[PDB]
Amino acid sequence: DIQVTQSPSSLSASVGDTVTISCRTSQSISTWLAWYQVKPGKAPKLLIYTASSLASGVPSRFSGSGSGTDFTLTISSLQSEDFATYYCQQYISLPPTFGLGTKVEIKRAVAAPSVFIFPPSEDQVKSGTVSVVCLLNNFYPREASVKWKVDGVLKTGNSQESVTEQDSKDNTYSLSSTLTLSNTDYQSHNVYACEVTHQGLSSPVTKSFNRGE
Amino acid sequence: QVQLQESGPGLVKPSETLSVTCAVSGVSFSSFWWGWIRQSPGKGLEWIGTIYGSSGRGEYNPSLKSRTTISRQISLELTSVTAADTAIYYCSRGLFQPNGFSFTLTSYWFDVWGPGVPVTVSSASTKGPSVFPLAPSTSESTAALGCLVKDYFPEPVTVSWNSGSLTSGVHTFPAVLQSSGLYSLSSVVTVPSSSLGTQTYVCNVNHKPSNTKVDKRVEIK
Repeated sequence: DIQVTQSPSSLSASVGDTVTISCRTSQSISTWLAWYQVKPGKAPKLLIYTASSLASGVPSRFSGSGSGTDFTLTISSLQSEDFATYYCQQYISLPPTFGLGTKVEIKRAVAAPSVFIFPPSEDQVKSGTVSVVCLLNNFYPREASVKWKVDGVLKTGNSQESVTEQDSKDNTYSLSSTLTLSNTDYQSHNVYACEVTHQGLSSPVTKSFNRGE
Repeated sequence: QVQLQESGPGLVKPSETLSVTCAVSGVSFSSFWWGWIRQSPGKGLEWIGTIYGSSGRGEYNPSLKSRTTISRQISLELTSVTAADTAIYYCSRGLFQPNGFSFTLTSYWFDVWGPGVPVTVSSASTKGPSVFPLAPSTSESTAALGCLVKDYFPEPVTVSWNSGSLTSGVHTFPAVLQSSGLYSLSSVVTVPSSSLGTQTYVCNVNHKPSNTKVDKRVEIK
């Protein structure tokens, strides 16, 4: 397969900005590159083909350029409807292959997360399997790191993160980190803490509880 | 101009055949090349194959060749499926051009896509959710509470608060597939700390495919 590599994976921008996203291929593809726009849960839409030809109906603020192994999509004066994920795709040869996308998201002021920790309810404890939930609410930008500590020791594994889409009203994100343990394991430690690092925090924030207190 | 709409069973068990179809209108089916593209959760777009309308001539992705069948509406059959075949499946028209000056052709780019039909490959059986309270507050002015909705299958569940009268500050996370093969998510809401102790917060959890409805009071521990 011809490898198609898009950069950056995400860019933050504002309406009125000019934005540039890059697409590079592992071998030459002449000018056989297409660009697509995807909004959540919606069908993809062709924007550009043959590297620089605008598809029917696409507004002129979109322009494609490049040839060979290096290509560019430029959006001149970004508009509200342009926040989306963009994919490039080569078709000089079989199989056609796609880049993994660039998400163009809405810039706003930095906002630290408000952090909350939730111990497992007594009836989850009775089930024999417990979930400990750490919540990061209404923060920006997206990048955030959560570490779990048990009795002051780093706990890796057994955790899953989930994040919301950018809020339509305040453009923030929220995130859960859920630590899932057998009750036997859970009962073998006393204090449970989730430690959050984020640009809006000058130092990491920790929220903790003592099991059974 | 052209309109594409794919359909098929939303669930397939492992080792079985995944079958999807695509209804196309608005143009002469014969003169165009039609095909399938998918995207598995967390993965990129992957071309499966494209076929000539008139003659049923076409090619497949070499990685999927061995278990793929595309026929002319057009149909897709993918045999011996596994969890990795869980994806959204899009119908599409594939365009190509002479690379000549020569007999060489380009491969395909895609000028029209359907909305895409989601298909999940899993051995799990339909199962209703458990619902556990997320409880902490009077030190801070704002408190968070929620409901953990887990061990259900298939998607989706819906969550509301106080029968839908509470909407501001609600966040309902996307579901995650656990190793067990069952899904889990949380719904959370932030409220004034001063309201805890006079107001009741109830999460209403619905899971249609099991016909399950749950109301769960979220109290201070």
